[PDB]
This record gives sequence, C-alpha cells and structure tokens, in this order.
Amino acid sequence: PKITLLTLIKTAEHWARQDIRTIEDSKLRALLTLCAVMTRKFSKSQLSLLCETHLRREGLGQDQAEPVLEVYQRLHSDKGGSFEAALWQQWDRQSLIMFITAFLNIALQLPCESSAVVVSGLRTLVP
Amino acid sequence: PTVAPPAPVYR
Repeated sequence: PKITLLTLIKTAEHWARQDIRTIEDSKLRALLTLCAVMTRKFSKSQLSLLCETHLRREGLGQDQAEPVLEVYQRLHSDKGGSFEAALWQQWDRQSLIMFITAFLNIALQLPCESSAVVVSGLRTLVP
Repeated sequence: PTVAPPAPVYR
C-alpha cells in the first residue's frame, strides 16, 4: 500500500489504540519511524507544545522537558534517520515503548500548525 | 552514530 498522508494518519490512529508492550522488535522499530515521520508533519513552532503535552500526560517533572524537547527537535530535523537510529541503539525497550505510545496518543489531538490565521481559515472548511 | 539524550525518568 502507498504511504499517503491519509494512510500515515490511519496507521497512527490504529497503533495509538494498541498495547505495544508485547510486539516484535521489527514492528517496534517501524513505529519509531512512524513517530519520526509524524513529528515532521508538525510545524517547528508546535514542538514545545508537543513536549509540554508529553510531560503533562506522562506525569513527568519539568526537569524532563530538556531531554523530551530534544528528542522531538532532533527527530524533526533528522536526516537519513541518524538520530532515529541512535534512539533505537541507545535507549532500552521500555523507554522506547513508553515514548512511542505517548507520542501516538498526543499527536492525533494536537494541531499541526500554530497560526491563528491558518487555524481560523481551515475551521470554516471542516464538515 | 550520534549520542542520544537520556530517556525520560518517571518519578
């Protein structure tokens, strides 16, 4: 199947509603890519809001904002999956699972652009 | 390749 924008979102919808703690590593690795690709569909301005929401929902302290925002920033600017590969190599499986699930559940509810002019205009078009 | 940041600590 073609990885269109719609397919990408439907794939995210689907995996957001799964318990991924027992899935094989090959699929977990692919989910990391999904999070990376999906992160890049947010404007740069929305990454702090992504971080703040991640912290709030996961019950993390403000001292965790630096590393969490860094993950989102470095995925957003990732070239050739270099940073993505580093996360896979250097984090334990439990950390990856928790970050991935957290992201997939927040990503579909946050706006992907921040300009009021963009948001207000697009709302007039929604059925 | 690079050096990843630390994973989030739950507490």
